[PDB]
Amino acid sequence: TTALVCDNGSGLVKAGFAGDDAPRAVFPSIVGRPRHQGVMVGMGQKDSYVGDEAQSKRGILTLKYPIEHGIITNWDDMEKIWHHTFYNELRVAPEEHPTLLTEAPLNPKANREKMTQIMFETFNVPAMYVAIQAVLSLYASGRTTGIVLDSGDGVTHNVPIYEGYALPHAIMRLDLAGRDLTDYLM
Amino acid sequence: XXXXXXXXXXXXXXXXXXXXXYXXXXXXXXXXXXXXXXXXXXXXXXXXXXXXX
Ligand SMILES: Nc1ncnc2c1ncn2[C@@H]1O[C@H](COP(=O)(O)OP(=O)(O)O)[C@@H](O)[C@H]1O
Repeated sequence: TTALVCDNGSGLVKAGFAGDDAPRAVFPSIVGRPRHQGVMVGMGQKDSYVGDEAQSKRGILTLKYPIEHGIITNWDDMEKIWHHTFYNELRVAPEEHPTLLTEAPLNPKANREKMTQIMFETFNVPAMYVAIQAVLSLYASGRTTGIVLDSGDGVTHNVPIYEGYALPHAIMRLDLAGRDLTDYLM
Repeated sequence: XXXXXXXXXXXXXXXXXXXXXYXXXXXXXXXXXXXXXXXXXXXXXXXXXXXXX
C-alpha cells in the first residue's frame, strides 16, 4: 500500500500521496450555510456547504470560518470538511494509508487530543502523525539548520531550527496573519 | 306623485354603482383583524440568528 498526507495549514487545504510532486487539489476550509427561506421546492436542501462548491454558491450561503488564529474552532464542522475531502476529491477510505497531520507549533494540547481521537475513532486509519511546520520547511528547502518565517492564513511563526534539533524556548508565535490584516483593509 | 319602482330602482342602481361604500365596508373592516402567528418566516430569522454570532 501507500501513504497519504493532509495539510491542515490554514487557507486552502492540501492533500496528496507520498511522492506526487504536488497535492491533487486544494480547498479553502470555508464553511457556509443558507441564509434565506428555501423557496424553490424543487431544490434539495443541503444545510452546509464547503469548498469551491460553496465558492460558487456563496451568495445566499453565509460563511463560518472553522479555524481562528490557527486554532480550529468547531470540530464537527471540521469532520464534515474532512469527510468531504476524502470521499469527493480523494476517493479514499480511512484504512487505506497512514495519515500525517500538520500543526501550528506551541499551541493548545486539545487540538492534538481531539484530532487524534476523532481520526482514529471516526475514521479508522492505519497510522497517524502530526508534524510541526518548520521541520517540513527545512526538509523541502533542504538546509538542515535554519530559521523559518511562514505567515499563512494562520498564526505567524518564528522558529530557528538547528540541524537535527528543536529550540522550543527560542520560538515565537504570532497571530498576525493575512486574514486579520485584510479585515483591517476595510 | 308617488314612490315607485322607478325611484326604487334608481336607488338600487346607485347602491350598486357606489364602490366606496361596499369596498370600504369589506376592506377597512377586514383590515383590522389581520394577524396572529409565530411566523415560520421568523423561524428562518431565529435559525439564521443561531447561525449568526
Ligand atoms: N496570490 C496570493 N497572494 C498573496 N497572498 C495569498 C495569495 N493566495 C493566498 N494568499 C494568502 O495566503 C494564505 C493561504 O493560506 P496558507 O498560507 O496555506 O496558511 P497556513 O500557513 O495556515 O497554511 C492566506 O493568508 C491567503 O490569503
